[PDB]
Amino acid sequence: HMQLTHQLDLFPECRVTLLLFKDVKNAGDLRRKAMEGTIDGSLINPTVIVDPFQILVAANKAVHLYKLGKMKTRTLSTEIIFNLSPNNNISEALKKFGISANDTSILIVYIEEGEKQINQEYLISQVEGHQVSLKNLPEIMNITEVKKIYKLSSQEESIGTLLDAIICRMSTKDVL
Amino acid sequence: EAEALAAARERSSRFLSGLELVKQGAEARVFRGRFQGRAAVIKHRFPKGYRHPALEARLGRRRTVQEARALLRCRRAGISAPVVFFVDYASNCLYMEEIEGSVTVRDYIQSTMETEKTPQGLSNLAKTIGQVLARMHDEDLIHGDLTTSNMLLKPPLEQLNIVLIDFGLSFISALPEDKGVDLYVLEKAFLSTHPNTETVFEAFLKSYSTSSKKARPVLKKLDEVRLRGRKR
Ligand SMILES: C[C@@]1(N2C(=O)c3ccc(C(=O)O)cc3C2=O)CCC(=O)NC1=O
Repeated sequence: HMQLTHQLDLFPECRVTLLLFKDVKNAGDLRRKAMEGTIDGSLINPTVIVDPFQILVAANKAVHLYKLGKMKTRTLSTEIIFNLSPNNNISEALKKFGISANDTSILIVYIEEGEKQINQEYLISQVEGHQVSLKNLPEIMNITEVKKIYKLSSQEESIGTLLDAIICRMSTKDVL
Repeated sequence: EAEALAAARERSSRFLSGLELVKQGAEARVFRGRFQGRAAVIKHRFPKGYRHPALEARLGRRRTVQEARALLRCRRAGISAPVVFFVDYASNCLYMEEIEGSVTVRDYIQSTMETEKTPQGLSNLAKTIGQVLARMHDEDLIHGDLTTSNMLLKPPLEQLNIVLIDFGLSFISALPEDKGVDLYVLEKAFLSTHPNTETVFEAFLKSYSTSSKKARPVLKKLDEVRLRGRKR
């Protein structure tokens, strides 16, 4: 039950905080609240996250386009999720990389800028789940489906990790 | 928009303030650092006050855009090349994985020919270069600027792990005349920087032609480009 927070290297005014929960019962109520804006942060499918680096790269590109006003989506917390998809289909990206009604483990990512902080004790209070530390993230992540949803290769694993092949389509999809 | 963009290029400059400069060219500066806990290298294509900021704008963008798709194309193809972490199109910076502890092929060849004293020792390296550029060209990806300093040797050195870098002038084409001209500039790169390494360029060429299935027409157009001096 410990957070993992990292400071954005190009925007050191910002920080990124990761909270992971197991045995969630109200994932459906949780999703409606994200579309409704009640809850703060991005609710992400942890099944397809191989390393916090995947989250930070997405966080970084989201703040960057947020601060330039040229985000491809609406909220910052929704641009984070989208930047995890290997395609540019916004609606497909947020079903497959968000959380869905019958999920039991969810990952919450939120960015605070400078002094403005998030009420992290009100945020956990909304999840009917057991907050576990992100060290537990490997035993939730499923490679069989990381490979499916990222379409990783024969050849791609031969020249590096699968995190590298993922990062390297996240970061170039805006140029086809 | 006009004000916010000045800010985004202003973080850029600040970020690179405290980084070690590792490569400098007419178009690009390359700084060494760390990016979210990973060993990274950042390639800035800086503007020069010398020309119209309208033309210079697109020149940075194209090189960066073209390098970004080229490194994606090589990762999905088993062609080893740096991973790209982030691409800032406001500043034309390119955040990519550092190839730690590597040495260029150019210094692997004026280091092996000052101790071995003969090019007879370089045919394994030539063999592997033929294999690397064959599978690159076999996906119709033209490098655009092949030299022995845009190929790195990842440790351990003994196994000759070639990493290609610097794809700003790269482009897609299945034309053998384009693959032919791509090998010609590497040939002239050997000639200018590495004297008496001519025997090394077919251990390459013979390797290339047994490793790429469409190499016969490319070596007819290489010998036609060598006769002309250019493509036409
Ligand atoms: C010096 C070195 N390095 C890169 O990794 C690299 C990546 C891309 C480029 C490029 O031009 O696209 C250049 C370079 C470059 O020079 C290699 C040795 C080392 O240990 N660390 C480095 O940073």
